[PDB]
Amino acid sequence: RHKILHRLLQ
Amino acid sequence: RHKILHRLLQ
Amino acid sequence: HMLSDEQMQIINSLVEAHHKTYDDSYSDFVRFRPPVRRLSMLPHLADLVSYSIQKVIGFAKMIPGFRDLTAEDQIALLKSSAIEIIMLRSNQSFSLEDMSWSCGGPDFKYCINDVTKAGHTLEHLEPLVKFQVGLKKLKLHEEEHVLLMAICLLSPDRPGVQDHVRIEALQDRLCDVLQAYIRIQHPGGRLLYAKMIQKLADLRSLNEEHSKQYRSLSFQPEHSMQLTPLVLEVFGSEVS
Amino acid sequence: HMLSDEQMQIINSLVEAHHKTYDDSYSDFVRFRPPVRRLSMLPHLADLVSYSIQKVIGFAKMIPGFRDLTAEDQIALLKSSAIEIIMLRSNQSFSLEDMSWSCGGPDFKYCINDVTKAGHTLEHLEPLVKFQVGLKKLKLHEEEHVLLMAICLLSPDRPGVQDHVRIEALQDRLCDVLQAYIRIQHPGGRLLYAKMIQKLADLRSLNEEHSKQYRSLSFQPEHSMQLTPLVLEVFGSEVS
Ligand SMILES: C=C1/C(=C\C=C2/CCC[C@]3(C)[C@@H]([C@H](C)CCCC(C)(C)O)CC[C@@H]23)C[C@@H](O)C[C@@H]1O
Ligand SMILES: C=C1/C(=C\C=C2/CCC[C@]3(C)[C@@H]([C@H](C)CCCC(C)(C)O)CC[C@@H]23)C[C@@H](O)C[C@@H]1O
Repeated sequence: RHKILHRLLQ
Repeated sequence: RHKILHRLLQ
Repeated sequence: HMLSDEQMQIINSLVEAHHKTYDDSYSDFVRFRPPVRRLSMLPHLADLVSYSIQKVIGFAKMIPGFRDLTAEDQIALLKSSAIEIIMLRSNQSFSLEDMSWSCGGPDFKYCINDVTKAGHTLEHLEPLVKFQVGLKKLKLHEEEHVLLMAICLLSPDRPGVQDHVRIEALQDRLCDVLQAYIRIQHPGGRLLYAKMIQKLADLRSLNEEHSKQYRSLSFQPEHSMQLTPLVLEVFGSEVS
Repeated sequence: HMLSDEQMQIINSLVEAHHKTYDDSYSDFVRFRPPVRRLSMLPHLADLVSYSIQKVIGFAKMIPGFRDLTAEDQIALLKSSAIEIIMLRSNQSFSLEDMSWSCGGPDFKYCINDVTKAGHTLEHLEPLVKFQVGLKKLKLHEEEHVLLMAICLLSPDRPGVQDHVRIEALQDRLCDVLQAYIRIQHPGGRLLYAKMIQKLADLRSLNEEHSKQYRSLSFQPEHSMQLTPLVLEVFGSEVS
């Protein structure tokens, strides 16, 4: 689900 | 699935 | 009035297992992400805990009867008690003089404050220190400290446990060893055993409190990313 | 014969974005798990790559038009090109004198051998070094180096991409800027642009070769555990 990626993409 | 745990449990 | 030949064999094993998996020099700590003194200590402490988990696994595997369990049960026991075994084993580095775990120099000397910079409040850190002090004050023999870890690990009342009949049997077998060792080899220990069991109850509470602070960390991706794969898996709620 | 007002604005942004996300001192490297010289370099290099991924994300977000894309497309582009952007950006630390990335002292000086102790064979490491040498020999202007990274990132031909119409438009808009900058601001660069595009093709090949070595690492839990959550997620094959 790319939880970290979503997060880092503000 | 605990891939690392299985592994470390030989 | 004398320890049996079987009771002393399981002691030898447990004490050796702990020597194989616990370094009094703490020389591996240099390989962890350096400590920093928001949430600056999270990376170092995550590495410390991850490392310790591997050690606890190595120790567990050498606990008499553990390897004879199902991979599932072994996992259910390790996942549920990992943090408690870590809290127990750290007492060996804890120091009453300064109320902190002293693993070498200012770098690897962990005070209550350091852990607050790793996502934990004093609301949880207080009882843990109090626990360490009470545990240290018990001045456990190495045999007892080790036996306690193995009895903690083989606790029947854990989420996910399937064969809670064999587990309890292994644990009972261990408790007998402990109660006999204290009675025979530890003067003035007539009350000790009971106090050690109460500590196990304390650990349940500390465990509960840690898992709540950890849940918040694991839910914040910016913080969870600082953890290790092992930590995430072992402290995670995936079901096997 | 002159760069437009819009073309120079996007350059200013890209060059600033790179300054905000690339440290020439490499001072953050001390916070990574120390290098060790089997697979001893995996922890340091995993931290290096993880750190770099965060930097690449920060840079990407400042690429003109990137933030206007769907979270999905942004992810599909980052997941697919992350390694290529890392390979590009590292050229800035690569040195021809010693054929290695020099980030400070013996510790952070990475030679081809170091990477072999992180799960990669010379079967893949050879082309990468050759790539760095060819790239360095191009003596790119900062404007060109930066433009190249942004054009790489906004490549249309990536698995998972949905709106490959807008992406290609943004990339074309960028290529024009690059071809115009070289023509106008870079003497003897009449052939340069074409050579830079060929490098992008090289990156596809390097990417393909890395993802294969990485697949083996990620499949061996004893090695995968040494990676970071970000690396596992970004280089993982989960589908959004
Ligand atoms: C571990 C060991 C040691 C210390 C344990 C500590 C000291 C620092 C703070 C710790 C790590 C506590 C933290 C609340 C745990 C944080 C968990 C996390 C941040 C990941 O949610 C639990 C045990 C504590 C050192 C040595 O005794 C080895 C032993 O093995
Ligand atoms: C990154 C940067 C740097 C070096 C990149 C290197 C040098 C060491 C070996 C690396 C890291 C290559 C490895 C094959 C990547 C390993 C990937 C993994 C082991 C996780 O599967 C790719 C890029 C190479 C340093 C600096 O330029 C910042 C830049 O940002």
